[PDB]
Amino acid sequence: SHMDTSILNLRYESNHLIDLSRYASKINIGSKVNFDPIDKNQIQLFNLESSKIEVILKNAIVYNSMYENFSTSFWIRIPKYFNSISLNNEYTIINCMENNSGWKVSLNYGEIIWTLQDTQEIKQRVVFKYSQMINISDYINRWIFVTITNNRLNNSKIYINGRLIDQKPISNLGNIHASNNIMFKLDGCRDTHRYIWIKYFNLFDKELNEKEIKDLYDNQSNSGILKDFWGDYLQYDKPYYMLNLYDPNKYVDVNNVGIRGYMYLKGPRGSVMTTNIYLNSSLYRGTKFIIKKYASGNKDNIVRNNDRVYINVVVKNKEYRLATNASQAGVEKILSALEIPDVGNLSQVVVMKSKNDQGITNKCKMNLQDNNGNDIGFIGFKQFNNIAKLVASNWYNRQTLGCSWEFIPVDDGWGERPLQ
Repeated sequence: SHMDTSILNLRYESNHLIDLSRYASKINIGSKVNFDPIDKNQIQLFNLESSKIEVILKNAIVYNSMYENFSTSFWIRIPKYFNSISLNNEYTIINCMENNSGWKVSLNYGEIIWTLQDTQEIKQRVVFKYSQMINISDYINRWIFVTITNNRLNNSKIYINGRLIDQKPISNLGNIHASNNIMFKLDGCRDTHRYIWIKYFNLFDKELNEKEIKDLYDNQSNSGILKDFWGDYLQYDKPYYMLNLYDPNKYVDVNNVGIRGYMYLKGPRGSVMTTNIYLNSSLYRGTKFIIKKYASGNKDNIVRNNDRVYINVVVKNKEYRLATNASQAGVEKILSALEIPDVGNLSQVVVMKSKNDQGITNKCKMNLQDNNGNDIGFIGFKQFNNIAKLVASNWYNRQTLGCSWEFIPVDDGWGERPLQ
């Protein structure tokens, strides 16, 4: 029933970053652009002149109008601001301004900004602002879906993860004559170590509606592959610190290895800080988990939705197996960290599931099964005489955030120094 409204669809395909739209606009990649080795649609731009991508627009789609509606969408991952040199330093990242008219995306401390300017210097801005004084952020250093829409008779709107954040009137702007090119480059950034990650840039020749935006968000989320906390693909054989979303100020520890010990949650996490710049919960706490292949026949190390795996727990630089004896009384089966040669017939197979909904991105569930494939239940926790022990429980399966987890690898955009 439809029309392709995407007039620029920038994707990595067949070994190159290209425009997939009918216009096939030309792409000039600079010499210091980094691509993620696992997902080549993920592009890293540094604070360097050669870290840039320029799109040469076909003339038919250069914006020069008093009336035409248009939108843009992309994903971005912005490292934590670390130093006061980033306060009050708006810097352009996606530039389609020519002679002070056009559009641009810029960033500032805790901000993503869209600016429109007409040929008579009338401007409007729409702004997403996120805090760095917050225990756990949905936004700092995590993949964010941005969508900006513009209706020349009323409002410009910015959406984040499919949700409307800010809307401002633009009907007083006259002719907007944008650039013949789009420059993806950090422009005016005083922090020499600043960078961004970006992916899936699109332009559209209409004002996208809410349904269209949510569909783009769901589609581009790649729900077939599980994600880590930052929004990158979850991997096998990669150590992760654990976050339980129900109890986000607690971390995972072990009270003795073996079948008479147990895994548990304890807190508080403690804080990471730079005065006036950030104050957040420490993320590099507790015993690391490593996801191990069991049933998957894919020969990459990406964790897919519904993969059956084992979970190893790292204690003193040695791996143990997360397991339980499902015969123990009561619905909740307490998890222990076992010597791998000693697991025997104990329950240890975990079904990994992505959980995509309207809350924080990148949630994962872990359904423990016995050796006949019967569900023992989702991994969460249960308070036993004031100790929050990790359990597998079919109580979750009949119905929450107690059984929702995120996997946090060390990342330079977070900047925390592990204690050990």
